Amino acid sequence: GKLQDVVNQNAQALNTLVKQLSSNFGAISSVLNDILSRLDKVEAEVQIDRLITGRLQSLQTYVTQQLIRAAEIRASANLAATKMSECVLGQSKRVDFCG
Amino acid sequence: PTNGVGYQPYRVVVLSFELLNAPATVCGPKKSTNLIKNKCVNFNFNGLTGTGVLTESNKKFLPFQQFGRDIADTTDAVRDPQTLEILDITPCSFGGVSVITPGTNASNQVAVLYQDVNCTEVPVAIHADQLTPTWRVYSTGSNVFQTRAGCLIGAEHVNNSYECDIPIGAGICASYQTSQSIIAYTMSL
Amino acid sequence: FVVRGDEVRQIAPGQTGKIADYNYKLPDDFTGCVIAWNSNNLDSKVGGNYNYLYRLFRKSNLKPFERDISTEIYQAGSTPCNGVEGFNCYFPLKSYGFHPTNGVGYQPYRVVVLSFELLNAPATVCGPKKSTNLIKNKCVNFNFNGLTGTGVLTESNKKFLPFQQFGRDIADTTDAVRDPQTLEILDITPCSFGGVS
Amino acid sequence: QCVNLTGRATIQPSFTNSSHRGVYYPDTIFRSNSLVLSQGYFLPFYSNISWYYALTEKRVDNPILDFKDGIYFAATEKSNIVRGWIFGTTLDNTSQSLLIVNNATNVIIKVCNFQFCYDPYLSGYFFAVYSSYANCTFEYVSKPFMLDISGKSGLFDTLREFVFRNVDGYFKIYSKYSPVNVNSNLPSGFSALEPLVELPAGINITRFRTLLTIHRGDPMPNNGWTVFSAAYYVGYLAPRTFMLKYNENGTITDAVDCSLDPLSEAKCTLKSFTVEKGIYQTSNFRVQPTDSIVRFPNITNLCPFGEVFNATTFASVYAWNRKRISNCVADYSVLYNSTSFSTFKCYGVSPTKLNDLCFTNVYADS
Ligand SMILES: *[C@@H]1O[C@H](CO)[C@@H](O[C@@H]2O[C@H](CO)[C@@H](O)[C@H](O)[C@H]2NC(C)=O)[C@H](O)[C@H]1NC(C)=O
Ligand SMILES: *[C@@H]1O[C@H](CO)[C@@H](O)[C@H](O)[C@H]1NC(C)=O
Ligand SMILES: *[C@@H]1O[C@H](CO)[C@@H](O)[C@H](O)[C@H]1NC(C)=O
Ligand SMILES: *[C@@H]1O[C@H](CO)[C@@H](O)[C@H](O)[C@H]1NC(C)=O
Ligand SMILES: *[C@@H]1O[C@H](CO)[C@@H](O)[C@H](O)[C@H]1NC(C)=O
Ligand SMILES: *[C@@H]1O[C@H](CO)[C@@H](O)[C@H](O)[C@H]1NC(C)=O
Ligand SMILES: *[C@@H]1O[C@H](CO)[C@@H](O)[C@H](O)[C@H]1NC(C)=O
Ligand SMILES: *[C@@H]1O[C@H](CO)[C@@H](O)[C@H](O)[C@H]1NC(C)=O
Ligand SMILES: *[C@@H]1O[C@H](CO)[C@@H](O)[C@H](O)[C@H]1NC(C)=O
Ligand SMILES: *[C@@H]1O[C@H](CO)[C@@H](O)[C@H](O)[C@H]1NC(C)=O
Ligand SMILES: *[C@@H]1O[C@H](CO)[C@@H](O)[C@H](O)[C@H]1NC(C)=O
Ligand SMILES: *[C@@H]1O[C@H](CO)[C@@H](O)[C@H](O)[C@H]1NC(C)=O
Ligand SMILES: *[C@@H]1O[C@H](CO)[C@@H](O)[C@H](O)[C@H]1NC(C)=O
Repeated sequence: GKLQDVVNQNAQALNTLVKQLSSNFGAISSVLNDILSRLDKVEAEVQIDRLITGRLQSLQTYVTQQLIRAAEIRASANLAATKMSECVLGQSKRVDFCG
Repeated sequence: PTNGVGYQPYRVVVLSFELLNAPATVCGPKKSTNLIKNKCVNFNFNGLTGTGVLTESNKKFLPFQQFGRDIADTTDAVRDPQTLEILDITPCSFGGVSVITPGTNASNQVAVLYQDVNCTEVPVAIHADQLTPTWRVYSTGSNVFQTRAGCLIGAEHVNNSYECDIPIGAGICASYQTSQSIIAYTMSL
Repeated sequence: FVVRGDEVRQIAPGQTGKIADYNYKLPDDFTGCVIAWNSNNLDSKVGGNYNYLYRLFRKSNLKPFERDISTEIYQAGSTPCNGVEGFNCYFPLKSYGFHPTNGVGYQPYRVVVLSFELLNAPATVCGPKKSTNLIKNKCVNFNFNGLTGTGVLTESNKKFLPFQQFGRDIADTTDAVRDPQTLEILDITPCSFGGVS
Repeated sequence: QCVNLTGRATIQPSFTNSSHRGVYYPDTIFRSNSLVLSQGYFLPFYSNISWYYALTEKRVDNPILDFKDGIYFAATEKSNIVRGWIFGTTLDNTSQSLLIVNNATNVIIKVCNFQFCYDPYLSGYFFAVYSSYANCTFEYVSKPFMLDISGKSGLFDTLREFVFRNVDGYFKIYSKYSPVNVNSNLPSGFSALEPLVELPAGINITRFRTLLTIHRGDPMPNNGWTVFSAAYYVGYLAPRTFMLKYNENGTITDAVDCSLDPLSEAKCTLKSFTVEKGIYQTSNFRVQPTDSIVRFPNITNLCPFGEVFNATTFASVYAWNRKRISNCVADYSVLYNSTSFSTFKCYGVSPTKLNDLCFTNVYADS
């Protein structure tokens, strides 16, 4: 599970990023085609701006969470490299470091 | 008949539309055209304008249905209002293309990695018929090398193994060697 | 131009109708002003002022700011009818029926549409504001050719092009301006000095 | 008067490419020292230019060509043979056209109703392009150009590049001049066409024709159609996304097509002209739609607007009528003949987008 949820933390983020495409964000609809087929240029712009702002905020949120998780994974990988160097490649006198 | 315009009679007609997922009952005066498939076009079915490529498929729509969505609330498929045929909409763009290059002041030569594709169906995944010929030389050729990360066109594959400069993925790397050309190889551990 | 009253609301971007489809269409990104006033007892006389024409039929919608002065016979049926009037093919232009006793919806109106540009070009038309005296090295609100900004003005030399009024920077702020009266290239520096502790 | 020329060799257009030429200014913003991604109708790099020339053999090239979304017209010559342009949609007295013709000192620009004769040509001495102009508004004369029929020998020395566009009722002309020495071929390199003039022609332009001069002269009693070494190049603008570099003077020093090769499109997403060694993911720029498909249900019944509107009596407002409108076609153009609408407001849809929509359950209160 200590590995598995990591995968379950990465597939769930992309799925939520896809499912956030079906959001109005205050616009009339969540579909660019509906807005561009029902409204003219001057009046669909205020709806497309809402959709663009919402989806850009969604992408920024996803990237921020990915950066947080990448920092945590990098800390774990640094620990794993230290374990490999100090216990596989040698013998460690540190208590409870390796077993 | 001699009263002021503020008290003259007026006739008001108020029209109400619904625009549902139902067969179209009233339409605009815009006349139809001839359907073309497997080509990046702007379509307009029942007053639903979109952009993409159209393929014949069978998604088994309900009889009182016109379009089918997906989990991203995009038009996954539409029904032809004249031939009663269930078409299929695929996005024109192919995000998932990588350009592998040396420095700009080294060569104007690039290799193109197409991700998770099988190299025979590259021209129908890129739509190479609608591209400029400078793209169409990069879709097919004799430099096609199939990797586990899609496949790579524009870099010859050698059986030797070196330490690698440009990592491509799935163990495949690329470099700019010797006239001068881009080579791809399995990375040497 | 001259339209009837009921079509005065059609002079607007995004509108549709008879004037906005066959006669005069405003672009969707219009930057201007539309003025219209009642012109009865000036554009209409007794017995009918049949001098103003409007296009009733056209083969296609008009693109913005496009004039269709042609007068070819419009075909509305099946036969080409060899370019004469009669059945299923009509004259495209029709005369207005302005009368002094007509209703307000049928009274003649006069419409003037002004189009503005506001470019980085020398100013051609100005407002009625009176100019003031330029002061330098002091935090002021400045209005150069309609550029209402705030800052300090310093004499400099950035060598503007002859057909230039202001020069930007990488942050799209007004880095420098040309004086409209002395043709002297000033320099705007922000009034505040964030960077103090 | 107009004389239809005989003996002329058939119009055989050769072909060449637009190697990095035709870059113009898409808008008047005056940006300086900036890389800008701009979508607009641009001439693609290495595009298929069709090429015509005047060589006396004994052929002049004044054909009639399609004006689609603006054109790029590059002319190379010795003695200023290209001396005008015809624009319009029918090129007759039934429609309004545009003439740009320059004699020895200045230009003449007239948006009028010329009855252009078949095979028009300019008569050069030491004219016969139209027959009558009437019922027109615009007239422009104030623009200089160099014209002299002299020194008719040697390899070409002048290259004049033009970009013609007709948007928002404005005819935009962009121009550039460059001295080159070539052998009957377009020189390669970069071209930045500065904005020249902006006509309020406000006319429908779909099909154009160039103008060449003729030298009948005195020393040819046989009506000698001796023309001189000149060659022009036409390319068609397409909706692309260029990357433009503006220097301190506001001039486009360099541009990137972004739809040409993978190097340009990977050069277009990284927002730099020099990419470094590595592998880059790339946004989409390569493929653009060309055709438009409209498909509506096969119903042809005109909608009863003669009963919903123009009835003998309507219902009173306290007992307002309800009528279901069904199996119609919704064109409001049939009501322009008789009724002028005082108010026409629409909520949820736009009035100009009604003709491209299909509804399901239209109801009509009255
Ligand atoms: C402008 O001129 C053209 C000349 O061809 C007019 O005719 C249409 O041109 C388009 C060009 O693609 C054709 O597809 C149509 O079939 C033509 N005929 C029509 C619409 O009846 C065109 O109508 C003129 N006006 C505009 C606004 O384009
Ligand atoms: C409508 O027209 C198409 C072709 O234009 C034809 O195939 C079809 O049978 C017609 N009738 C319908 C869809 O009811
Ligand atoms: C796809 O690639 C596989 C190789 O793993 C190959 O066997 C197969 O024939 C390809 N599919 C085609 C060519 O349709
Ligand atoms: C490289 O290896 C492949 C693997 O079978 C082989 O078919 C090919 O002939 C080799 N090329 C050489 C040795 O040049
Ligand atoms: C306008 O007035 C200013 C002073 O008020 C004067 O210096 C200038 O010469 C005048 N003319 C122009 C063209 O600026
Ligand atoms: C060329 O002009 C002459 C003028 O007399 C005319 O008779 C002839 O019909 C014209 N050519 C064509 C193809 O119309
Ligand atoms: C473009 O034209 C030049 C000369 O006109 C030619 O050498 C070249 O092969 C052409 N094609 C390209 C650059 O694809
Ligand atoms: C340009 O178009 C002509 C039209 O027939 C064609 O023959 C020619 O091959 C085209 N040029 C290129 C480089 O594709
Ligand atoms: C020739 O140029 C003069 C100005 O030099 C101009 O007034 C005249 O209209 C032009 N005539 C023609 C036929 O172009
Ligand atoms: C052109 O203007 C004259 C001037 O009176 C007018 O009589 C005529 O109807 C107009 N139209 C045409 C097509 O001649
Ligand atoms: C800008 O233009 C001026 C005058 O046209 C010229 O002297 C200067 O060299 C130009 N700047 C650059 C960088 O070319
Ligand atoms: C309304 O319809 C009648 C016929 O029912 C027709 O005579 C009349 O011209 C129409 N238009 C009106 C009253 O504006
Ligand atoms: C347009 O309205 C006039 C009004 O009298 C009428 O005579 C004419 O027949 C109408 N044209 C149509 C309905 O096409």
